[PDB]
Amino acid sequence: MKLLTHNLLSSHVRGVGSRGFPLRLQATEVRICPVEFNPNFVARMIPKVEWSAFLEAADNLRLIQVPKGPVEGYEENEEFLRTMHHLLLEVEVIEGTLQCPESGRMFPISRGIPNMLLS
Amino acid sequence: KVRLKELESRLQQVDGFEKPKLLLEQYPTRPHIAACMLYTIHNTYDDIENKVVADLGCGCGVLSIGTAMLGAGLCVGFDIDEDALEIFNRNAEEFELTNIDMVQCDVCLLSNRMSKSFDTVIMNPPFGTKNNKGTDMAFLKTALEMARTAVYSLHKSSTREHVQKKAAEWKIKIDIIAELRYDLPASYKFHKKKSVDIEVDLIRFSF
Ligand SMILES: *CCC(=O)N1C[C@@H]2[C@H](C1)[C@@H](c1cccc(Cl)c1)C[C@H]2Oc1ccc(NC(C)=O)cc1
Ligand SMILES: C[S@@+](CC[C@H](N)C(=O)[O-])C[C@H]1O[C@@H](n2cnc3c(N)ncnc32)[C@H](O)[C@@H]1O
Repeated sequence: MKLLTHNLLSSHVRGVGSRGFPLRLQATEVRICPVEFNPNFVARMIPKVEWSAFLEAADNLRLIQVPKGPVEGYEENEEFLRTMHHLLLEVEVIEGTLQCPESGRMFPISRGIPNMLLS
Repeated sequence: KVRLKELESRLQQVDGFEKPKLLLEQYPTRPHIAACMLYTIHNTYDDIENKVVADLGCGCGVLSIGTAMLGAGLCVGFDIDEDALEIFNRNAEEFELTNIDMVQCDVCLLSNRMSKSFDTVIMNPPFGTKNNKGTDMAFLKTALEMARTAVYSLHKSSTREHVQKKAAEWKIKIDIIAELRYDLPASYKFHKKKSVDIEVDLIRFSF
């Protein structure tokens, strides 16, 4: 599971109703997996990321110097897009858990795949 | 630029289910079906390149594999069966496709999950009755909630009017873009005059 995928899984549309909460990520096994850089895609994704949930997850994977939000001019900032590409798409959770905020139940990630069923 | 025949050739190399589960209507999307469907999505509608795409009932991954080769930023496959997903992962690794992820879940129980999180949703859903309606209609409801721009799906041509009626009720634009036929697994032919194949519509839903 990539961090962009965690962000989508965790997401809620913010509106006039109360805040929704992300799945809390823990990992026991992580791998780095190069993905071909698509700066057009990453730039499209920047405004769609739920940044607080991304920061929490990244911190739990011991990622460092993580951008704290969208930078000035980010569509023209190749370094920021390259950094976000890596953090969103190339850091894969192989073994871990996603914890549901409303129940406290753990949903396992195994072989990179989150199992969201209520077994 | 991937031409139609090249795409179909590649999709013939996607391995299928090791022990397909009949109750889940497990069969791979057929290579000619997948190739024509994805080639249209990309070249006619531009609904794949640089997009985030969901493949509901992704199975062994034919539709996702093709989507990932057509320039998607990320294709996420969703399936209820872990054994299907193991095969899909193997297939992605064989093709060296790393703009893919996958998730085990029940697509019919995704209310309020990943709302408007995907550009495009694509699927070849099951047709079995689930709580009084086709499983494909449950998949459709989920797909429309998840997708921002477009849903592409295969529905029985015999159910066309019903699909059209639900789209109107939902205020969804509907366009029937092709009439297709493909073979079901031989084991599905359980009465004498049951056809071996199924007639489906490729349908584009949009907002
Ligand atoms: C807070 C998380 C939570 O309550 N659930 C319930 C599951 C799953 C996690 C939900 C979900 C959230 C985000 C992304 C996805 Cl892909 C899924 C949906 C909900 O799905 C299920 C699936 C299966 C059952 N029943 C059985 C018998 O397995 C219930 C709910
Ligand atoms: C015709 S197969 C889809 C073919 C797929 N595109 C492929 O190329 O393998 C239907 C798929 O739906 C999955 N499925 C069935 N019911 C499901 C459900 N409720 N939620 C998620 N997946 C489901 C099956 O496990 C199966 O892989």
